[PDB]
Amino acid sequence: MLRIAKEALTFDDVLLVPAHSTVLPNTADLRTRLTKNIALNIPMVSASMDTVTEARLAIALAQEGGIGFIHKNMSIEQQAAQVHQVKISGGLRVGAAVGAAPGNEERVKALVEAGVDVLLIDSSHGHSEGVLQRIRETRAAYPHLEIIGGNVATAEGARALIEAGVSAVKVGIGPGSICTTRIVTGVGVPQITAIADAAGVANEYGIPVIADGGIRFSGDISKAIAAGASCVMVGSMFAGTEEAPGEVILYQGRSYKAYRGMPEGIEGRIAYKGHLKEIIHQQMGGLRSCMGLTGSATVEDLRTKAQFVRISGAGMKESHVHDVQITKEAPNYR
Amino acid sequence: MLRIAKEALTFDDVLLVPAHSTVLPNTADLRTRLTKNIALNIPMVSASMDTVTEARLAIALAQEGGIGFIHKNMSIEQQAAQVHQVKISGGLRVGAAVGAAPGNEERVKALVEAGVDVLLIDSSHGHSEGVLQRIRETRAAYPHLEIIGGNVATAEGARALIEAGVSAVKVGIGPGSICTTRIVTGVGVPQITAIADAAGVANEYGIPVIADGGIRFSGDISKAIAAGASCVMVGSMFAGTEEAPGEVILYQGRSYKAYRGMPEGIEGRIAYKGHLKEIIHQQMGGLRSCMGLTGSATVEDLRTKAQFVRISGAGMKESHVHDVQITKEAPNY
Amino acid sequence: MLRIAKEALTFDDVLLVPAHSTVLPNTADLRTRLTKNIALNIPMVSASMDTVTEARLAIALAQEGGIGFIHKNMSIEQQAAQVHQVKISGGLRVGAAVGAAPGNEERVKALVEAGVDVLLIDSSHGHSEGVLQRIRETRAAYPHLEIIGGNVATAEGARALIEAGVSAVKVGIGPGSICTTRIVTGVGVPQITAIADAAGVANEYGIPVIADGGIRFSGDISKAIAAGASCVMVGSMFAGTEEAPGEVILYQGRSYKAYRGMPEGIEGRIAYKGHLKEIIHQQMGGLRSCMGLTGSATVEDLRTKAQFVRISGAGMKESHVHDVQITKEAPNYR
Amino acid sequence: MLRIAKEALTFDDVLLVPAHSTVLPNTADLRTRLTKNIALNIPMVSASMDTVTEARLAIALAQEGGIGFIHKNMSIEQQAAQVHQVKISGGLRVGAAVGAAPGNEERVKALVEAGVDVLLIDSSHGHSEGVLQRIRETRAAYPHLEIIGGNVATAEGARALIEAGVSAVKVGIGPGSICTTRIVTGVGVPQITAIADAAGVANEYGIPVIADGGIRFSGDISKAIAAGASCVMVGSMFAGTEEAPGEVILYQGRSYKAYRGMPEGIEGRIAYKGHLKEIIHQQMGGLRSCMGLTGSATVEDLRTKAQFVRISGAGMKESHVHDVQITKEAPNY
Ligand SMILES: O=c1[nH]cnc2c1ncn2[C@@H]1O[C@H](COP(=O)(O)O)[C@@H](O)[C@H]1O
Ligand SMILES: O=c1[nH]cnc2c1ncn2[C@@H]1O[C@H](COP(=O)(O)O)[C@@H](O)[C@H]1O
Ligand SMILES: O=c1[nH]cnc2c1ncn2[C@@H]1O[C@H](COP(=O)(O)O)[C@@H](O)[C@H]1O
Ligand SMILES: O=c1[nH]cnc2c1ncn2[C@@H]1O[C@H](COP(=O)(O)O)[C@@H](O)[C@H]1O
Ligand SMILES: [K+]
Ligand SMILES: [K+]
Ligand SMILES: [K+]
Ligand SMILES: [K+]
Repeated sequence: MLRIAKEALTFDDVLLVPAHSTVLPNTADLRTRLTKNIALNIPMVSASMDTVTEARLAIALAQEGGIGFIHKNMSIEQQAAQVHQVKISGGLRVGAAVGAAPGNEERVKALVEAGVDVLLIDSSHGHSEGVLQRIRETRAAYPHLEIIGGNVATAEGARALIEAGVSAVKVGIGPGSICTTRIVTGVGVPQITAIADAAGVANEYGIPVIADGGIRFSGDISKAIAAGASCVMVGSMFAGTEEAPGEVILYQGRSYKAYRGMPEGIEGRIAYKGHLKEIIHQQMGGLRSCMGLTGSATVEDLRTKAQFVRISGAGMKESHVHDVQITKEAPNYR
Repeated sequence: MLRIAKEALTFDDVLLVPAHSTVLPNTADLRTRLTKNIALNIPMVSASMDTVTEARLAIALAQEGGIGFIHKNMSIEQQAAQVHQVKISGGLRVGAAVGAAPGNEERVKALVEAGVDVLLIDSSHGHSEGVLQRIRETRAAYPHLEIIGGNVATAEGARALIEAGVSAVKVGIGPGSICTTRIVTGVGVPQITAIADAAGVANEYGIPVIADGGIRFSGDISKAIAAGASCVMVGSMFAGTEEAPGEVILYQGRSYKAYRGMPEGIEGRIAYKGHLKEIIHQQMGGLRSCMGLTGSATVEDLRTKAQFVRISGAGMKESHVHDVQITKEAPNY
Repeated sequence: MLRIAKEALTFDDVLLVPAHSTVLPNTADLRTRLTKNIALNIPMVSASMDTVTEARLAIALAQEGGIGFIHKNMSIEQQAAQVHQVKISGGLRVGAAVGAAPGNEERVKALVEAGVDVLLIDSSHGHSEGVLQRIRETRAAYPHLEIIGGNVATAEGARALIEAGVSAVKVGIGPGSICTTRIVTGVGVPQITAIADAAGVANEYGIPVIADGGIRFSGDISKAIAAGASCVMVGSMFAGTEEAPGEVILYQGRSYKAYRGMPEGIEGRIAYKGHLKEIIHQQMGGLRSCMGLTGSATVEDLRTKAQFVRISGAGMKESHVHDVQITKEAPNYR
Repeated sequence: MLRIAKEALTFDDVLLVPAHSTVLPNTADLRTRLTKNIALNIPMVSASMDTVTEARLAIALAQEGGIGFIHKNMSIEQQAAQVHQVKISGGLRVGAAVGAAPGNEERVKALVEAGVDVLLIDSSHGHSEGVLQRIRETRAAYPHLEIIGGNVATAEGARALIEAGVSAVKVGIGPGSICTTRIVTGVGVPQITAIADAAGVANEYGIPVIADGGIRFSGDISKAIAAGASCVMVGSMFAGTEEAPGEVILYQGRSYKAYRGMPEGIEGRIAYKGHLKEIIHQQMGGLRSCMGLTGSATVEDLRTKAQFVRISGAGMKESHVHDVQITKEAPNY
């Protein structure tokens, strides 16, 4: 007998159910929490990747209300340099990622000295004991430092991270656009199910959930939040924008930037997205519209009370633009 | 736990079932009702888009048993003129759309005295309080004016419209060919499920339900009605036609005409499909072949008696043309 | 509330379950019944279409053990000519189709005089009273003439046809390769479900079921039979073969023939299939192999006792050839 | 009523679940068992196809912790030689395939005295009486010769093989890359469901189950084991390699090697993928990253403890690379 735990759903398997509303899209409140002690003005944080977030993007993102995470594919000093560099740009908040393996001891130390607002312990498997123990050791050394652990996709995995002492649980095993983990390993959980399962446990402790990977459209943000996420960590959305690392590549007619997986990942190309400020404006414009459609005055309104309906592939095809030859693609329909 | 109401279906997810029939397709009674007090000879109405419905198409559709809704992005005086043109063009019935911004009753006032019959207030969210409020005022300000409210996609949504005072409930959240609302916001319900949910409530009041969007062929029209809609509204299906606004466009051997949605949508190319009279006969022809298959004498029967079956992805490929390479295309395909 | 009757399946939704076997493929018995009083050596009959079955194909098919149906898109005399022409080729059996509308009165008369072995009353809707009454009128005039009615896809539709006096019920509303009925009307039932539902009623009366339309591979034959069909009516399989009407068309590199729908249908092109004899050999070679895999000594063994399993689109993709670039396509994998 | 046993699933229908882990990928114990009395260092064996396994690939796979099965379309004397070559090539274990025609024990006799360890009788129908009979005779004629029987895809099918006297049950009816059996006959069961059904029976006898076909990546290997297979058999994954029979082929900028099935199949092109040693490290690497995710210390745990989740079509697209355009391809992708 096959040991099937359950059925699992991702973003294209569901739609948000429209409801009675006393909220205008321009009156929606996008304020939320990144950690238990850290609040964001917009529910967006950047991925800690060499092709996504350095000091330049982290500033532009923080100016819009989010938080950038400095990747760890550089020297400690350089990483510490960028944090302070971000910190001295109008009192901006900034996170910094580290490895879960021993050796990040003084890297964390310097970042704390560099005045990092939230530490991210990064791993492919947040439910591994080696990762759990690094959180415990890190928590004791800095009793009130905000720390984010991951990644997981299960309730106990979320539960295990919480007693380790995390301030927020990051959800996502496989849904990364440049990720092949689910293919190469055969292990993974469709992101919508991943969020809700972790949301079920994190809610007990009042600990925020970060949905990480898989977001491709602005409507995906609304679904991740409605699944239980406090905010979303994205890469393919910030890959392309001017502020992100890497130069623009003109290829076979159009502009591109490099977007690679930090083999589980790949090295790819992604459409240049101009200035970050417009991207967030476009992205948060869909959420606000969604919050208007579902009567969600706040993010907590959407995160806790919004309803779903399950759809087929035929339903998703109906959701997309269909049976017409597009002549002017919208900037948000890239 | 993830809050899933239920699984929702649309056109390609289902098929209708042939029953014992005493109805020949040509004899079938296609007559139905747009609103509480407005009948139609065919269950087809046109979308209030500036690339679909103005006077000519409205007149054409009305001179075939339907009704058109003149779009609203004009001068207030232009839309009244367009309405009037249809009215003097053979005493045809006509509708027109308005919004709900800080100031719209002026346009509403001008339209009624243009001889307009049914007022449409097409919104991207029919269940919003502002729309619900703007509907109550208009009904209070115009007690005998037939009012169409929408769009909604739930059972509870249609209830509000009806209790707000609408004469008809319009259904559709993100299924339109040009629509990106579901992609941009993540919000929406598959049309057929959306149709059935609103109808189930609206039938008890005796209020007609209108299917707005998602119709690609005449088969969809049949399914939309069988799910509970008293009539359907189309955009792409009527777009591109001669009577539809815009010159013909020549593009790489193929002929087209523009089609723009009213950022919640995009602009694209739709194929040129001759005079509107020719389209309707084919679309009603397929509908007639449906009623003949179902043994449905009138629209009401198909709407209330016809049964569906749920199909799979393979079942939808078996439905379309397969194996063979199309050498001589069919008018409706 | 939406009035959904049930879920319906077609050929690609299922697979036959392999079982214990004491049968070799070359020892499988393909003998079956077309009507209650007519037995076939192979469970195949041709479609009564102008691009499929005239006198030439009907002979070649009958020589292999099947029965051809002369289409009615010709004069009565010409149609009567072809039947006799087929009849005088070694005592071959032959069917002939007619319309359900009044006016086929003497066409049937001549065909009966022409010595047709089985009459087919053809209609898009076998469950229509006008069609039912033509069977009743036809049955009385020729009390023991073998008559086939259709098309239906439901149990009562099969039941209604039976009391009308049919000798066999033909199943299939929409699955035709050149058919667009399900698209244009929105009415139809996936063929696997269509057969079984009709099989449930026809079994009560010992009346054979003819599965009509949708067969694309030899494995589809086995599924139709296992669904409850006594035999299958095919068009796209006999379209292309040398014996079928129409000449060979060389187009953009390869050979073709015309295959059109008798608007509900379309006019198309289909790959030239050489001699019919080889096609049947290839087609009946898959059935025999199937009957070996499922321990089916007879067709009744497969038709009554064979099991199914439901599969996904992922399962069907696994069933096909995958993840390799075919360099030599098999004649039966056209 | 249509006789549907149950819904059956394969690799792309499911995914594995990450559990609490005290297993680093590099520490993971990949050791398993081919048969009742034959162990393997890795759970990989090669298909007995003339475009996959002869002496060189067998030696290579055996010198990496696996075993090869020399195909049978040779002279009886050639296959014995090929077996012997592997045997003297470092005392490696080796298998070989035979049929069941009117006369095969001669080949069977020649193979055993070539030093062969496990006899394979690969059939297109393991549950046929002739195969079941030919298995009983061989076990009677060779009581201590390890016998592999198959292929089957049901629970009741594996029971017969075990009761007939096989040392291992091989599973697979139509899932192979080159296989057209399911298309030609309509008969077959999706591999993962097929794996679980045979295993559920074979585990009670303590008999190993082998997964034969359907493996495209290392992730499939993990799923096949978790469903109950003690090891997997691959054809395309090892085909094309240097040690695999055939010259390299140059075709339109890309390099290949031939791959023919043994009309139940076809012939095609598979990509060139370097020395076999390089393939296995990547395929076992992904498997190691799986066990590390699942917290599985040994193959048995993954085989008996790991849980699955059922995914949809969208869930399978989220798994693969999406959105991004691949600029630098990964070895395992
Ligand atoms: O190599 C890696 N190991 C583990 N996770 C990765 C790696 N590279 C990218 N990711 C994940 O993929 C996400 C980005 O995917 P995207 O937002 O869908 O394009 C990141 O935020 C990480 O969670
Ligand atoms: O730009 C837009 N955004 C979202 N929905 C639209 C837009 N324009 C038209 N619609 C809807 O789509 C319907 C027409 O869709 P169609 O019949 O499938 O082409 C209209 O009647 C409106 O309800
Ligand atoms: O125009 C028609 N009206 C009704 N059924 C048709 C028509 N043309 C073809 N068919 C059906 O389609 C079948 C052939 O489809 P095929 O075997 O799948 O290619 C025929 O045997 C008929 O049952
Ligand atoms: O030509 C054939 N017809 C049917 N099955 C085959 C044929 N050749 C190989 N197989 C099966 O397919 C397996 C290999 O499939 P693969 O690992 O997916 O490429 C073999 O071990 C056999 O079980
Ligand atoms: K849409
Ligand atoms: K069809
Ligand atoms: K296959
Ligand atoms: K992925």
